[PDB]
Amino acid sequence: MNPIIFIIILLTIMLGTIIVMISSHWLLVWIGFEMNMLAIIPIMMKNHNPRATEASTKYFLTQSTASMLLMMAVIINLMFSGQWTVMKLFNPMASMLMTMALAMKLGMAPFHFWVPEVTQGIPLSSGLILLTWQKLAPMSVLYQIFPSINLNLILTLSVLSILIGGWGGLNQTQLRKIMAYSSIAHMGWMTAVLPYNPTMTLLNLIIYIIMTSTMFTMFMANSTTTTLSLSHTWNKTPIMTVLILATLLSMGGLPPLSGFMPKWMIIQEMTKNNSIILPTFMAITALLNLYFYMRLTYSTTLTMFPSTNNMKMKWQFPLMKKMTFLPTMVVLSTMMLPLTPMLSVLE
Amino acid sequence: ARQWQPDVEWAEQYGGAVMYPTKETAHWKPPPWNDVDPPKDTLVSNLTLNFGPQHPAAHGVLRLVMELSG
Amino acid sequence: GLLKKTTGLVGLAVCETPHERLKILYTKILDVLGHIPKNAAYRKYTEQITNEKLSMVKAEPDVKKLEERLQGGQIEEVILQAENELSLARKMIQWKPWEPLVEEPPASQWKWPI
Amino acid sequence: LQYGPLAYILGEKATKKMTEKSKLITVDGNICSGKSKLAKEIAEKLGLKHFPEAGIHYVDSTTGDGKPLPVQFSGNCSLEKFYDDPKSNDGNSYRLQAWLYASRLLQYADALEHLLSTGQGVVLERSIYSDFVFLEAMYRQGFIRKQCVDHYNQVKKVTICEYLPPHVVVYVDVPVPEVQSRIQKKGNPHEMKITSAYLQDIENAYKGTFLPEMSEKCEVLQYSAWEAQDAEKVVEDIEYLKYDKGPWLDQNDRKLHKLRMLVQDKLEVLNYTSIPVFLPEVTVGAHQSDQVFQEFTELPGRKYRAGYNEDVGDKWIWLK
Amino acid sequence: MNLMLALLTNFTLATLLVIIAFWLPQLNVYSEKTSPYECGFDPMGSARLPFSMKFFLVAITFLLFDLEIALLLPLPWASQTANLNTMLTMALFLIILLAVSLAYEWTQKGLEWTE
Amino acid sequence: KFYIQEPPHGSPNWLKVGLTLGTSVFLWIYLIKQHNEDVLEYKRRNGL
Ligand SMILES: CCCCCCCCCCCCCCCCCC(=O)OC[C@H](COP(=O)(O)OCCN)OC(=O)CCCCCCCCCCCCCCCCC
Ligand SMILES: CCCCCCCCCCCCO[C@@H]1O[C@H](CO)[C@@H](O[C@H]2O[C@H](CO)[C@@H](O)[C@H](O)[C@H]2O)[C@H](O)[C@H]1O
Ligand SMILES: CCCCCCCCCCCCO[C@@H]1O[C@H](CO)[C@@H](O[C@H]2O[C@H](CO)[C@@H](O)[C@H](O)[C@H]2O)[C@H](O)[C@H]1O
Ligand SMILES: Nc1nc2c(ncn2[C@@H]2O[C@H](COP(=O)(O)OP(=O)(O)OP(=O)(O)O)[C@@H](O)[C@H]2O)c(=O)[nH]1
Ligand SMILES: [Mg+2]
Repeated sequence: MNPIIFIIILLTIMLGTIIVMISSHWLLVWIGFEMNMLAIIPIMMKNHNPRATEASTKYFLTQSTASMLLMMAVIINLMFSGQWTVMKLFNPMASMLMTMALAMKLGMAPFHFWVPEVTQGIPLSSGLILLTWQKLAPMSVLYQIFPSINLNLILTLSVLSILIGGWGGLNQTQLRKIMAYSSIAHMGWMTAVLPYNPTMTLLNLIIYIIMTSTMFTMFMANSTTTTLSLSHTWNKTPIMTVLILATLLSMGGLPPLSGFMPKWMIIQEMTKNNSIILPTFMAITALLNLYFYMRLTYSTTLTMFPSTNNMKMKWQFPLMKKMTFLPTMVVLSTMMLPLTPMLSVLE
Repeated sequence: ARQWQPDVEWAEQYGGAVMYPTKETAHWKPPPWNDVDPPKDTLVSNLTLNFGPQHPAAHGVLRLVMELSG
Repeated sequence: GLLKKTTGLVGLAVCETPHERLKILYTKILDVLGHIPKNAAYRKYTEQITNEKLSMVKAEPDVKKLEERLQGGQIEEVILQAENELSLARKMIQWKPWEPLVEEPPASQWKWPI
Repeated sequence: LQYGPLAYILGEKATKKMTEKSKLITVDGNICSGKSKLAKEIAEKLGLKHFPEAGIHYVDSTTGDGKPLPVQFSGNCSLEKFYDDPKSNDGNSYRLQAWLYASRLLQYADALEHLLSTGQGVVLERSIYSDFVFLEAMYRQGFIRKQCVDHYNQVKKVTICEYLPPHVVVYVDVPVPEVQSRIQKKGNPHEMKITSAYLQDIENAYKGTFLPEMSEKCEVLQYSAWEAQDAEKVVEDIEYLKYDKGPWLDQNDRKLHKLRMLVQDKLEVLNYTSIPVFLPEVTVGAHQSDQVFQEFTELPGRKYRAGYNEDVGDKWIWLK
Repeated sequence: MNLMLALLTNFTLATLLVIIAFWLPQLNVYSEKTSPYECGFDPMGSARLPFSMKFFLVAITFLLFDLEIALLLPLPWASQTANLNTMLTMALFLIILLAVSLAYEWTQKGLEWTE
Repeated sequence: KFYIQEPPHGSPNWLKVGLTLGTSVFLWIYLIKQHNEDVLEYKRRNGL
C-alpha cells in the first residue's frame, strides 16, 4: 500500500463515521456505514496472511448483515411514518431491528463472537481503529434513537455484554483477545446508562477510547502481542511497565484513577432512577475485568519474568516508533478524576 | 533469602493457548509468532484437455494434451 | 566505429565492450588449459587457436575490422563461442579424453556390409 | 528529514538511486578459506562497502563509541570457550550460535539500509542465509540439543522471510584437509582444536543445502583456492553477470519502501530474536537480567538516547 | 396485456419447436453416442473442475462500472432541469471520477490478466 | 562516548525549537487578550 493510498483510505474511514454523525437522513446514515466498512477491510487485509483474510471475511459478513437489518428498519420506519429524519423510530419492529443491527456493529453480546477473532487476526494499529474509532458511529445513532428503544432489550444486551466480556477475558493470553473481551464488557456500561442519561454514555465512550488508545499504543511501542512477549518490557523499557500498570488499574475502575469516573457517574444516574439492583450487579461483575487486568500487571510490572540472552542486543537501540500522543493519553487515562465536573461540557 | 521472582515453570503458565485447559481445547496451539500461517501444501489442479485429433486446428491427427490454467 | 543497435540474432544482446570481454575470456581459457597435461592434443590445439584469436583482439581496435579478421560472425557470436570453449575446457578436465582408448570394439563391430 | 512515508511521498524512492553497481554480494566458504581477504578485494575493485564478518561484538561497533563492550553484556558467549569445551553445561555452544545469528541479522539489515538509502552496493562475509551451516555442524557433532535446533528454526522462520537474498553469492570451495592445514599455520591455539568431522559437516551443509537453494534465486559463483587468489578474476566474473532470476527482479518502489521502513528500525528487525521460548541455553532470570541491565546503563554514554549524555560531551540538551 | 401476450407467444413458439424436435425424429440412443465430446478421446477429468479466471479483477470492476450507468442513465431527463449550473457540474463530476477510477486501475496494472 | 555514527539528535533542530517557542508564546498572548476581552464583555453586559 502506497502511503498516499493509505491516507486516502484512512480518510474515507473517518469520512463515513463523520457522515453518520452529521446526517439528518436515514439514507445518508446508512451510506456512511457502508463507506466506513468499504474502507476498513483493506486496512484489515494490509499484511495479506491467511489469518488477516479470515478476520476480514468474518468482519465483512457481520457488518453486511447488520447493514441489511438497519436498512430494513429504515424502510419499515418509512412505511409507518412517511419520513426519513434521523430521530425516534415510529414502529416497534423497526426499533428492534435497528437496535439489533447496531448491537452487531458494536459487537455487543450475544452478537460478540466476531470481536475476539477479528481483533486477533489483524495488526495492532488496525485493532486500535476497530475497537475505538468504529465505536463512534453506532453509538452516535443510538444517542439519537434511544427514546424509542425497548428498555428490556437494551438492558438485556448490556447485562450480557458485561458478563460475557468479563468471563471471556479470564481465559485469554493474547493481548488482542484481552482487549476484545475488555471492549465487549465496557460497551455494556455505555448502553446500560443510555436509556437514563445519554450524556454518561458519551463520557464512558470518550474515557474508554482514551484508555484503549493508550494500551494499544504501548503494545505497538514494544511490538508485543502476547502476555509473555509483554512480560519482557521490564528488561528494555522500565518506564513503559509503570505506565501499563497505571493504565490497567484505571481500566479496572480503581479510584482515584480516571477510569473510576464513568463507572462512578453511571451508578449515580441509575440510582437516581431507583435502579439499584442493576448497578450493584454491574459493579460487582466488573470485578472480573479487574481480575484479568491484575494478572497483566503481575506479569508486566509487579514481578520480573525470565528474559533471554538475545534481549541484551535491544539495550543498545532506542525506541523509534512514533508513539503519537502517548504521553498525553496516559496522563488523561490516569489523572482526570479531580476534573470530573468537566463532564458537563458533553451536555 | 532474596526476593522470589517468577521462574520458567511459573512463566509457562501464561504461554499456552488458554489460561484454563479443557478437553475441548487440548488441540489448540499458540498462534504463529508473526501471525503468518504456512501456505497449504495443496497443489492446484490444472484442467487437462485433448486438443485434437478431431479438431479443425489439429490437422486431424494431432492429440495435443494441454494443461490449462484458465 | 559506432556501436550496433542489434546483433541481428534474436536473444543475443549487443555487447558494449567486446575487446575487453574477449580478452577476459581468452585469458581464462588459457588459465584453464594450464591444468591439462602438456601432451594432451586438446591443450596444444586449443591453446594454439586461442592465442591466435587473442592476438587479433590485441592488434585490431576496430570492431568491424576485428570481426572481419576473426571470421566468426558478429563479435557477440565470437564472445559466445569463447564462453562455449571455456565451458568445454572445464569439462574436458573431468573427462580426460587424452587417456588411451577405453575399449576395443568387438571383431566385426564396424564392418559393413556384413 | 528522517526517512518515512512523507520522505517517500516527496520523491525519495529507491528506483531513483539504484544502478547496475547496486548489488548485495556475499562471500562464503569454510573456515580459513580466504573469505575475508577476497571480500576486501571485491569491495575495493567494485567500489562497494565492505562489511567485516559479524562477530560477538558486531552490535557494539554500530552503537556508542564503537568499541567492544565487556562480555557480560553479551551473555558471556565466547568463541574460544566453544572451541575448548564445545559440550559445556552452561549452554555456551547454542548461546553463541543464537547470538551470532542475531548479529548477522542486524548486519544484514544495516547492509540493506545502506544499499537502499545510498544506492551503493555492499559485500558481506557469510550472512543469515548461510549461518545455519554452523548450526547443522554443531548438532551433527552433538554440541547442541535437538531442542536448540528447533528454536533456531523458529527464529529464522519469522525473520529471514522479510528480506531479499544477496544478488551474488561467492563461494570459495577449499577441501577439508587444506583447511586443517591452514588452521595449523594460522597460530590460533583454540581454533586448532576444530575436528575434521566438524569441518566436513560445514562443507556438507554448504555444498548440500546452501548452494542448491541459493542457485534457485541468486547468481552463485564458485571458485577454487587458486582462483580465489586473484580477486581480479573474481571481479571480472561479477561484472559480466546477467541477473535474470530471484526476487530482486520483482521489486518496485512501494515494496522497497516497506523494506526500508523495516531495516532502518533495528528493534523491529530484532523483534523475534527474543521470542519467549524458554530454552535453558538462552534463558536468563530476573536477578541476573536486572543486575546486568543496571550495569549497562552505567556505561559511558549509555544511560540516555544518543545525543543526550552530558558525560560524553553532548550539549544543548535543554533544547533537545 | 399485449406485452404479456407477446412474451407468451414468443416462448410458446420456441417450446413447441423444441417439442417437435424431440418427438419427430427417430432416435437410437446408446452409451457411446451420448458420451461427452472431446475430439475423439475420452475426457481427462470432470468438466466441473475449477476453471481459473484470469480477468477476475476486471470482472469485479465491471460490477462497479456497471452501476455508473444507472447513475448516468437519468441524464437526458436531468437536462430538463431549471438548475443547469448544478446539473452540468455534477454530471461532469461523476464521469470524471469514473474516468479517474479507470485510470487508477489502468496505471496500477489492474486490467492486465494474471498469467 | 563520542559516537561512531552521528546521532540523529546530536544537534538541536533549530527550526522546531523556533516554532515550538513561537507557538507557546503565541498561545499565551492569545489567551491573555482573549481572557482580558472576556472580562470587559462580562463587565459591560452586567453593568459593571
Ligand atoms: C493527583 C491526582 C491523580 C491521582 C491518580 C494517581 C496519579 C498517578 C498516576 C501515574 C501515571 C503514570 C505515570 C507514573 C510515572 C512513573 C515514573 C517512575 O516510576 O519511574 C520510572 C522508572 C524508570 O526506571 P529507570 O530505568 O531508572 O528509567 C528509565 C526511564 N528513563 O520505572 C522503574 O524503574 C520501576 C520498575 C519497577 C516497577 C515498580 C512498580 C511498582 C511502583 C509503581 C509506582 C507507580 C504506580 C502508578 C500506579 C497508579 C498509582 C496511583
Ligand atoms: C476531481 C473533481 C472534478 C470536478 C470537475 C467538475 C467540472 C465542472 C466544470 C463546470 C461545468 C459547468 O460550468 C458552468 O455551466 C453553466 C451552464 O450549465 C454555465 O452557466 C451559464 O448557463 C446557465 C444556464 O445554462 C445560466 O443560468 C448562467 O447565466 C450562465 O452563466 C456556467 O457559465 C459554467 O461555468
Ligand atoms: C474524462 C474521460 C476521458 C479521460 C481518459 C480517462 C482514462 C485515462 C486512462 C489512463 C491513461 C494513463 O494511464 C495509462 O497507464 C499505463 C501504465 O500501465 C500506460 O502505459 C501502458 O499502456 C499501454 C497500453 O496498456 C502499454 O502499451 C504500455 O506498455 C504500458 O506502459 C498507459 O500509456 C497510460 O495510458
Ligand atoms: N560456531 C561458529 N563459529 C563461527 C561462526 N562465524 C565464524 N565463526 C568462527 O569465527 C572464526 C573466524 O571465522 P572464519 O572467517 O570463517 O575463519 P578465517 O580465519 O577468518 O578464514 P577466512 O575465510 O580466510 O577469512 C572461525 O573460528 C569460525 O569458526 C559462526 O556463525 N558460528
Ligand atoms: Mg575472516
